[PDB]
Parts: sequence; C-alpha cells; structure tokens
Amino acid sequence: QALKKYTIDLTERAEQGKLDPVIGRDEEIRRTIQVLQRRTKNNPVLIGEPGVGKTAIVEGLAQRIINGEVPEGLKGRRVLALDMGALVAGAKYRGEFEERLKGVLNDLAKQEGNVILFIDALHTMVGAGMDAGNMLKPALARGELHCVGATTLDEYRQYIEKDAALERRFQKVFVAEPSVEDTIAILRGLKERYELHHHVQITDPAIVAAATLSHRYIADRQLPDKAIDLIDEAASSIRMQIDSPEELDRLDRRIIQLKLEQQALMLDMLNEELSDKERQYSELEEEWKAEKASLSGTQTIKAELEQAKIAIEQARRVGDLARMSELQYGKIPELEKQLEAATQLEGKTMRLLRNKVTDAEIAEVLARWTGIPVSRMMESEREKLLRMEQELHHRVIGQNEAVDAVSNAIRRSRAGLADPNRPIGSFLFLGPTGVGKTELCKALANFMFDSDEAMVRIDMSEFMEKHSVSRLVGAPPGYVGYEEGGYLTEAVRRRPYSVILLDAVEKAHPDVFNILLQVLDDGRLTDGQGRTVDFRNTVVIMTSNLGSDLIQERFGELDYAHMKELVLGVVSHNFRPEFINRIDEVVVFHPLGEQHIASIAQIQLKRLYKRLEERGYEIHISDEALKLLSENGYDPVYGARPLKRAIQQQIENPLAQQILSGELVPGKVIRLEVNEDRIVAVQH
Amino acid sequence: QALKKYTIDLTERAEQGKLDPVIGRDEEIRRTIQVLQRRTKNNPVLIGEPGVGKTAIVEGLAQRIINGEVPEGLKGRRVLALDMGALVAGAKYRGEFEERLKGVLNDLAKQEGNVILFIDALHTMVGAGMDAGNMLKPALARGELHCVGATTLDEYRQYIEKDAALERRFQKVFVAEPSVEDTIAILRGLKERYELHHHVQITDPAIVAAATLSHRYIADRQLPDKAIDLIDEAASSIRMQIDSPEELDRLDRRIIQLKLEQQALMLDMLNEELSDKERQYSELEEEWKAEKASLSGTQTIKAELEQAKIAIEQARRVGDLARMSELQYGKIPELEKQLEAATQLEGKTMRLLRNKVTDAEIAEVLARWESEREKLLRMEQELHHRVIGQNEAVDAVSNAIRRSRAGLADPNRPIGSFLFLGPTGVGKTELCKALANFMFDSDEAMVRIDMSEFMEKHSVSRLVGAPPGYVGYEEGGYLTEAVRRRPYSVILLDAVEKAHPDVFNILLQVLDDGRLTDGQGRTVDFRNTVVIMTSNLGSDLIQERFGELDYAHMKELVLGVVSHNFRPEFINRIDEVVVFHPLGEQHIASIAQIQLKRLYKRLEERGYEIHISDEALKLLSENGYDPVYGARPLKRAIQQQIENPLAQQILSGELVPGKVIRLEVNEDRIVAVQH
Ligand SMILES: Nc1ncnc2c1ncn2[C@@H]1O[C@H](COP(=O)(O)OP(=O)(O)OP(O)(O)=S)[C@@H](O)[C@H]1O
Ligand SMILES: Nc1ncnc2c1ncn2[C@@H]1O[C@H](COP(=O)(O)OP(=O)(O)O)[C@@H](O)[C@H]1O
Ligand SMILES: Nc1ncnc2c1ncn2[C@@H]1O[C@H](COP(=O)(O)OP(=O)(O)O)[C@@H](O)[C@H]1O
Repeated sequence: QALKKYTIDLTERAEQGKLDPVIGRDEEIRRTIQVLQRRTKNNPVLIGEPGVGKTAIVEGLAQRIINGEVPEGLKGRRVLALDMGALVAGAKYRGEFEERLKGVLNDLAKQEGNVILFIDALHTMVGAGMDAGNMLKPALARGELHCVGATTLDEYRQYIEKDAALERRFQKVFVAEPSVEDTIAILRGLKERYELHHHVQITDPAIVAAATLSHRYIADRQLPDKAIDLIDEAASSIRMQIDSPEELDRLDRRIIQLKLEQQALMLDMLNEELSDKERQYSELEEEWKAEKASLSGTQTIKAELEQAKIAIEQARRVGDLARMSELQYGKIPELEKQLEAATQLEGKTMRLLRNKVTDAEIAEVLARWTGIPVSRMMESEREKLLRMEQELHHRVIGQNEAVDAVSNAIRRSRAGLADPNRPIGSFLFLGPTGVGKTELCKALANFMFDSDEAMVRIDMSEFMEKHSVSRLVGAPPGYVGYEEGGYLTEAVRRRPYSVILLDAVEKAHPDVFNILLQVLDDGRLTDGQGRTVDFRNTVVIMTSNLGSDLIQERFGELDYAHMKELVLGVVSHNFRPEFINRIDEVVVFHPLGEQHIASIAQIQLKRLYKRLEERGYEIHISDEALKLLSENGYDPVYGARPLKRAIQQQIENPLAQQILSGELVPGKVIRLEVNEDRIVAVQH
Repeated sequence: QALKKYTIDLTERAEQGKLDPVIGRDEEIRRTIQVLQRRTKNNPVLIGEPGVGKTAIVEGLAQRIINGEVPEGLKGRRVLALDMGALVAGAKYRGEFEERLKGVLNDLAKQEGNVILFIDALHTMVGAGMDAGNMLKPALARGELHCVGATTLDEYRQYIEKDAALERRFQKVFVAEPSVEDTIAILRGLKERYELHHHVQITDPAIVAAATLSHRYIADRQLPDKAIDLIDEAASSIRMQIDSPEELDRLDRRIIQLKLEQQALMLDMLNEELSDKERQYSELEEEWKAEKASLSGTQTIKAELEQAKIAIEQARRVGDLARMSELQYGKIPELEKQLEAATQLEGKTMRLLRNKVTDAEIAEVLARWESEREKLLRMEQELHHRVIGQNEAVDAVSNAIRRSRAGLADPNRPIGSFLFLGPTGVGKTELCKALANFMFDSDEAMVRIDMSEFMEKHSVSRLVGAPPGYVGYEEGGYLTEAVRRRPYSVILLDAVEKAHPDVFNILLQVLDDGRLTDGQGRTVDFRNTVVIMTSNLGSDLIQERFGELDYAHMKELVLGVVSHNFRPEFINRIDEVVVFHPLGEQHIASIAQIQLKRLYKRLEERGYEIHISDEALKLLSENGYDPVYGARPLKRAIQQQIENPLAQQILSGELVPGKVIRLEVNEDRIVAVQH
C-alpha cells in the first residue's frame, strides 16, 4: 500500500480518543463542509496566523465525522493526514518523488472519493524541488481529491497568490483568532482534560486571569496557544512542587550530620536529639505518604470519571437503553461529589503545598517569560502610588506640582480611566533649563517599570531638516533608511513599555510637531516600512525652555495659575493651537532654591560615599564645604549641571588624585575639611 | 531486539558508574524536568555553544534517575542515547535504514511511553538521507517518543525553527557556558577521576590558574571542555616525564661512544673511565627503578583507597551494618596516612623529580600549545625598545597606565585621553603603533582618522554617522562604525585643530561617559579604548624654543597655548598633555639605522654584506630631516638616494657577492665601492 506508509489516519485516532474536543468553531466547520460538499474545486484551505487551531479545526471535523454531526455526504468518510515532508525527503533520483505521489493518487482514486485528504503546511507543496503542484493539479481540478490545506496567511499570500492556477484550485476559509470568552470556554474544556495528566487541579479564576494577562502582555504569540502555554507550564511547575520535600531534605541532612558527629564522638545528648529529629522525620515522611495516597486516589477517581464520560458517549453512539440512565444518574453525581470530597480533603491535608494552580502561579510563569508586575495593585506598587509624591521626591527634590500631575496621570492610567487609544500621558515640561527635567524622566521610568534605562532620549535640536523628519519616522520604500530602519519607530518597537523623552522640541524643525500630532492623537505612527507602531503602553514627555526667562524673572509674587496661563499664552505664540490642543496636562517648572541645591549636593554625597565605600574608604564632610559647593555650582542660565561639574572638578579630580598618590589609607575616617578656596582631606 | 543493536543505555553505564559525576547545572536539569513533563511541547532540545556537556546534562539527568533524586513520574524512566551515526549504511536495498529505524520505533511503541530517547545533533535527524525527521515527525506528535535534542543555535535557527510541523514540538532549554568558578567546581570533582588514570597528584592553585589562563587565552573552544583538556594533557605530560630520563640518555650515549673508541683501540684509560660511567649508570638506573616501584605502590594503594570509598558507598546503598563502620574506621584513615607517607617518601626520593601538577606545568602545556606589575614593566620596557626618543612621553604614558590600570579611577570615563604636541612624523604614528602592539598586540589593532578635512558643517554628517541619502553614507561611518567593527582597539584623531564645534560636543560626550549613538540608533561604548589628538601650533613653539628650556614649564607653556587655541573645559577632561621634541641627530641616526636594518635584511637574503659609513648617515640625516614634516621625506630620500644608485650598480653586473660593500660618500652622492 501507500496510504499507511505516508499518512496518519486521523479518524482512527479520534476513534481512539487521542485528540482534543475543541469547543466552539462552529462556523468554520460549517464553511469547510460547505466547501467540501461542492462538485468541482473541493479544496478548502484553512488560513490564519499560527496557533489558532487550524489543525484542531480539522481534527474537530474528523470528530464530527465520527460522531455524526455532518450531513449525509460525509458519513463514513476517512480523513487522512498526508505528510509533505515525508514524500520529498527520499527523492535522490529522477522520478522517485512522482513514483510515491502517483502511488498515493492511485490509491486515493481507488477509494473513489471516500477519503478526505488532509495536508498540513500546504506551503511546503509548492516550493519543494514541477514537483508536487503539477501532479495534483488535474486531480484538484476535477474534485477527485479532497484536499484540506492548513497554512499561515503570510505563506499563503507568498507561495500561493503568486502561482495563480494553484490559487484558484483552492478555496479560502478565513480563520480568526478566538475571543477572550471563547478562550475561557476552550480552556475550561482543556482544564477538564489536563487535570487527568498533571495530577493537579486548576481554579477557573487562574484560567480567566491567564487568558486576560496573556492577551495583555504576550504580543508575539497569539490565542489560544499562548494561554495553553501558560496553563501547561504552571501545571508542570506545580508537578515539580509536588515533590520539591524541602523540609524532609533539611531534616535528612540534619540527622546525617548529627549521625556523623555522634559516630565520631563514640556528655552525649545527641542520641536524644537524633531520636527527636528522626521521629520528626518519620512523622513528616508518613504525612508525605498520606498526601501522596490522597492525590493518587483523587487522580484515579478523576480518571474513572473521565472514562465514565467516554463510556456514556459510547452509549450515545451505540444506543443501549438502561446503560444511558444507569451511567448518568449513578456514576456522574456520586463521582463528582466524592471528587469534591477528595478536593476538600486535600485542602485539609496538604501541609507538605498546592495542587491547585492559582493566579500567582500564572504570575510567576509570565514573569519568568517577561518580568512585568503582571498582577493588579498588590499594595506594594499600590502604596507606591499612594506615596508616588514621596517616591518621586526620593530622587527629585523640588518641583512638587509636576510630581503631583504625573502622579495623577499614572493614577488615572492604572485604574483604567484613560482613553485607551491615546498614550498614557502627554507632558510638556517647561521652565528653567536643567533642574530635573531629566531627573523626573529617569525617576518616572524608574518607578514606572524598571529603572532609568527603559527610556529613549532624542535630542530634537539635531533635527532641523526635511530629511531629518524622513529619518525619525523612517524612509519610504525605494529609498535609504527603508533599508536601514527608522529612528523613533524602531526605538519604540524594541522597547514596547518605555518612555519617550524629547529634548528641546522648540529647537526642532517646525514640522515635527505634526508627527507629534499623530502621536498625541492616537498613538499609532505608521513608519516608513508600512507597519503600525503602537504607543498605547508608553509615556511621551516633551521638554522645552520657551519661558525660562519668563518664569525665572516673574516667579516672585506670581502663583502657579497666573504662571501657567502666561506660559500657555507664550507657548501659543510659539507653537500651534493643535499641538498644545493634543496635550493632556502642560506642567510648569519653577526655579530652584539653595536648599534644593544643598539637597542635590546631599544626594551626590550619598552616591559618592556609596561608590567610595565600594572602593573602601570612610569619608565625612563639613557643611561649610557643602556651602562652598552650593555657591560654586548654581547660575540662573544653566542650573545644576554647574553643581555637577563643580563636584566633579573639586572632589572627583583632586581627591582621587590624592588617593592615587599613595596618600590616603582605606578604613580611616576622612574628614573633608575646608580651605580658603578648596576642600582638603585628612586622615583621622 | 534492536535497542541492543543501535542504542547506548546511559542508565546502565551510570548504574555501573561508567559516566561522570555531573557537578552543578541544577537549574538546567530543573528546566529539563519541567519541559519533559507537559502534555504538549514534550521534547526539549539543549541549546548552547557546543562542547558544554549537553550530553552530560542528559547523563546527569540519568544519574538522578538512578539515584532517585527526580520527581515521582520520572522515577522509573530509561534514558537511551540513539546514535545518528550507528544507523546509516548497512543498506544496499531501497531503505533498509528506514526498516531498522521503523523497527526501533515499533520497539519504543512497545515500551509504552517509558523510554526517554536521547539524540544529539538534532539537525542530523532533520537531514541525513524519511531519513529521521518525517519517520519521526509522526512519532514526535503521537506520544510514543520523548526525544531530548542537543544542538547548537545555528542548526536550531535554520533546521528546526523553519520546519513548522516540528517547530512547536521543541523548547529552547538554554544552556550557557559555565563561569570560571563554576568550571573550578566541575574540576574539583573530576580531579578525583583524573589522577587514578594517570598515577599522579593535582593541586588546586594549578587548577584555578589553568581555568584562568584557559578563559583568558584559548578562545577557539570554550569552558569547561578546554580546562578539562588542559588538565588531562598535563596528566599526560607528567605521565611521560615519569614513565620515560635525560642524564640516562647522556650517560648511555657516552658509554656507547667510549665503547666504540675502546673497541677501536684494541694507553687505554678508557676501561677505567667506562667502568666508572657504567657504575654511575647502574646506580642511576637502580635509583630510577626504586622510584618507579615507589610510585607504583603509591598509586595502587591510592586506587585501593578509592575502591574503599566505592565500597562504602555500596554499603550505604545496600545497608550493611558492620561493613559501614568497618570500611570507614579501618580502610579510610590507615590508607590515607600511608598514602601521605608514600607522598612524603616520594618528596624525599624523587630526584632523577615531579609527580604533581603545578602551575609551571600549566605554563608548559600552554606553551607547547602575573598581570599588573609584569604588564607594567613589559609595557615600559617595550616603549623604551621600539619608539626611539620621547622618554618623557614614555614616562607620561607609563604614569597614565599606573593611574588607570590600578582600577581606582572612574570606570565611566575613557582610559587614555591625550594631546600629542610636537612636529609631525617624528614617531607619532610609531608611538600609536607601539601602544597598539603592546595593549592589543598588533600594529593595526587601532584606528587612525584625520580631522583636518572636517572644517565645514559636514563633520558630524561625515565622522559620526550620516543622514540617510547623502555624501558620507555608503561607507557606514568613520568614527562610530569603526568601534562597532573593532570594539577592542585604540582611537586616534590627528589634526584636531581643524575641527568644528559639533566635534567638540562629540568629544565632550566621549570624555563624559564614552557612550555615543549615531544618527540611526546604535548605542556605542568608548571606555575600553584610548583617544589621542594632535595640534601643531604649540608644536611650532616647541620648534622655536625647545633648546635651553625644561620639560615641565614647557608643558605648562604649551598647555597655556592650547588654552588659547582650545576651550579650557574641553582640555580639562584630558588626562595628560604631552610634549614631543624635534628629534635631531642621534634619533635620526637610529631610525635611519632601522631602515638600514631592513635594507640589510633584504640584501642579506639576496646574499650581500653592506657596511654603512657614519658620514653617509650624516648626509642622509641632513638631506632627509626637515623641521616641517619629520622623517617621511627621510624615508623617500633613503629610498631614492640609496636604493636607486645601488640597484643601478647591482644590475650592472658589477658588485661581486661576498665582499664588504662600504657606503662611502661622493661630494654629494652616496656610492658603494668594492675592494
Ligand atoms: N478550539 C480549540 N479547543 C481546544 N484546543 C484548541 C482549540 N484551538 C486550538 N487548540 C489547541 O491549540 C494547539 C495548537 O493550535 P493550532 O491552531 O493547531 O496551532 P497550529 O494549527 O499548529 O497552527 P500552526 O500554523 O500549525 S503553528 C493544540 O494543542 C490544540 O489542542
Ligand atoms: N530636583 C532635582 N533633584 C535631584 N537632582 C537634580 C534635580 N534637578 C536637577 N538635578 C541634576 O541637575 C542636572 C540637570 O541636567 P539636565 O536635566 O540634563 O538638564 P535640563 O535641566 O536642562 O534638562 C542633572 O544632571 C541632574 O543630575
Ligand atoms: N557537570 C560537569 N562537570 C564537569 N565537566 C563536565 C560536566 N558536564 C560536562 N562536562 C564536560 O563536557 C564534555 C562534553 O561536552 P558536551 O557538552 O557533551 O559536547 P557538545 O560540545 O557537543 O555539547 C565532557 O568531556 C565533560 O567532561
């Protein structure tokens, strides 16, 4: 024969129950049977992005052939899974490939249409060394084969819409991703399957949270394959933690260590201590065996329940009379209620932990994938949001108003009250140059997701040309950066949960504001390569200096409201009404006071003492030296980077020179005493 | 059956202890035990760079199966290692290979989901002749097979990620290269193995030095394989030096030579000399046999100690009562103390020697294949070797190396920042190449980029990285992209006086943190390099008044001149400003002598012998040296004024070989004569 040599008889497998009873998908099975009951062009192809269960649609079609939900044009049909890889890979020679394939077509035509041929990965058939299309073509035209394809949409439009004859030989059935609730229903059927295998239980809140958080976060793989990945991987982690016991291992190491100690000593007391620890070890071991026996009985009774369900389906196919009522009314409710009695018994007895996969397990598995704070406000990030003013003032002294505004913005977003097409929050930082624009940016990226490195800083001062705009969106096809990628859009597509930091957007060309109009309108910024860039998870922050002299000269005896309205008017003179129209909340910075400069110096002393204690020195400072640093590092035009370069040039250059001179000794208290113009270090 | 015909039971070998004690890798065995117990994707493939013991990760999984340290469902599995190579070519028929593999797969269907299959180099399962992929692509989805793959990343990315009916029956259990201390941990168990085969002793400082030098120097292979091969080859080296001596060879050649002479003379005295040397040879031979007997007894009783350890482990597994305490209290301490007595006895008697493995043996195995002070002294000495002159600059760079390579400076700043001030062509290129030839051990382990061409606005668009679709684009980038090509080198920016303020902004970004991104979004670090610049105005002040002035106030005056020309804060972040003198007579003489050395090497390999006169060297010194260029006019003047009349005369059929070819002078020429 040929058919047993190359194909996989799926109806025999579904008759042996080795498949998945996939719930739903009723319209796609209907449209596949609409195609398969035609006269010519009997060839549906199942098209969708991978993971959506096109193989499962074919297997569910086979299960409906076996049970008999099909019309009277498919009953008794066999479904055979041709393996396109299993015909190419023997052909060394001229015409041994076509030998096999003509053998397959003669045996299927001997069956006389009684065999629905199934071909998975149909885009292997076309380019496989003329080969396989130009023999199947006279059979696919006359309907004497019954091919069912299964392919990704990209391989469809690449390997078939090219070759138009084999395009019209087939027929599309567009398969869409399932919904969230359909994903939940699918996973409920698959829970009822999977708890036979991993010997555990699954609580349906973990199922719905798994589906929702997988749809929220995993943006490469698609439903339901990613949800099944999460559920199965958590089931395997719990199958580990059945036999992971740690306390028995600690007690065994303790008793063998005290055994070696007592055997070396042969005052004693250790016969008594070892007897107590052996008694505790035996009790924990017997409790462990009791838990194992409980889980074994629960698994066996769950397996007998599922075999009873399979047997009552056997009675639904065959048609025994008393067997139906007997199996149902006896076997289903009593086995379910003592399955729940075993469930509450395991809830009583599992001290040595879980057999029920909770949502925290899903959080641990998805955190091992990516690392998001996946779950909700867990009173650690939530109290962080309740002290988000304090959390931002942990690193950024001063500028209370913008801290409050950004805190309110993220408090709106994490509660789900943002308009979910816009990005998380637009910001127009104003005011004096170099106070903590970038420090608030770093602190925001820090206490948003990870750290200061989950950002993209873009100097907008460099973009002053038309081809600069074509750079930062991406060059259109047939041109240059279309080879070598866009600028902004690639930086977003690498870091999808990030912060975009612009720098002096007023120094940019007067048209990049229109790209920002698209950004702050809807957060899709279609690049040069024609694929969308999704800003709905990010935070766009823009910095400027359009009223730095205006704010520094009028901060005295003017409140926050008049300052905001005045700088709104001035920015309206500079910018356009559309651009400031799309902004969520323009904040206004104020100039710095000398106590804030002293606080910046304090934080620099904190980080410098940390670095030099990692180096190995114990250094103290007089506050007079702090006052000299504060007076030598502020100006109305530059701000606190004068303090930074003053700290660098007056500490980091001379004191490290004194260290490298073999002068200073690690461990000594090093008081940074003052000079007339400098700071001297002593060894005391 | 066919399992006996084509598989390798790992569990029987670990059952009889033939395999290796797997050390570490708890996490990867954990991830393997996860992926082995799922319902889908039930086939891991251990993926990493090759030779990191992926086979032994499977073997340690098998050992934990035998020792019961696995979860409950794995308790009772069988690990079988199917060879891709064992199956191939018993076939003249049209697929006898396929028949045998079908018989194996039916046997694994008969074993009913128990046998866990091992295959390494899973790409060979994909293409080897249906051959092994699509005979098993059913069995890799029908639950009758639990294969454990093992391959490199490249074969996974090609031959498995593509094949979409195979792509989701496999997970990437990533196995990384173990660290130095991890490799130490792996070696500390197999040291027990690697003495019982080679009859020697291994010491732990040699092990950590071997791991350190292996990770530092051998870069073809990786850890832990290369450290293990160093240990095993050192064991072979000591096995050779014990089993095979030198003075015995000298004495044997001497006695057979004097035996030849005495047999010839048949005055004598040689009967007496030969008898003395034969007595000495017999004494050394008997001492050598005594040493060999001592080492034989030592290693036999060491193997007895190890078999006592194996026997007390057998008594731990079985549970005999008197055997445990008997084997412990008898067999361990007396055999250990007389093994140490044999060790100190060999320390007394081995003269004719070595039985241990030391770090000197590690150096020997590395050569037949320690950092800061030695590298400091070798750096300074090679500075005095290659580049002539500029000993002040030698000391300046040596001071900067002593300041930066102590580690007590900022690791967020670039290492070497300088300004070469002096006339051109004096050896600035030579100094850069000597820096490169020590610090990265090649002359072109560096980057030379001139800055004199970048006076216009097209400097950041030509040095850093161009906008898309303009002049400086299709070479990549001058400065930034060379570091992406060579992250391990030294950077030069000659003629920085012709710069542009964007370049000064770039260099302040360099001297701040070293990170710098081009116009298309690639973050490039500079801190692992050395950046050097040049100017030629205070150099003209040097050419004016280097004589009768010092070096330090010279440095202060030229730093003031640079402060006139450059920004003070721009040159403030520079580590050290150096001064280059005009080399005048003796260094010109030396570099001309170097050019004469390479000329003499080529003319000696022709077969001549040429001696220069010092007067002709003075003519070359006066004709080639100039105050504006240095010595590249001296190079072409050497080329012309020597080689062209010389090659004129040699091809004249004139200068006979084998004579002193004296470079005398004419009134204006440099002529060679024959006498
Ligand atoms: N409705 C469903 N009910 C139950 N399981 C499903 C359902 N749809 C998909 N699955 C499961 O999803 C997994 C694979 O889904 P598929 O859609 O078959 O992925 P796929 O068909 O292999 O797609 P590609 O392109 O071949 S990767 C199997 O474990 C199926 O059981
Ligand atoms: N409120 C603050 N708290 C702590 N440190 C700050 C604060 N404001 C500024 N700094 C320091 O001041 C400097 C300002 O630099 P930057 O923010 O880059 O310039 P600009 O203020 O023009 O945006 C930063 O380098 C930062 O170290
Ligand atoms: N746990 C371990 N401890 C020490 N050495 C190991 C360990 N595991 C493997 N090795 C070494 O790795 C070598 C095998 O390399 P392997 O990883 O099997 O090959 P490949 O390069 O094909 O992945 C063996 O010589 C073994 O000594």
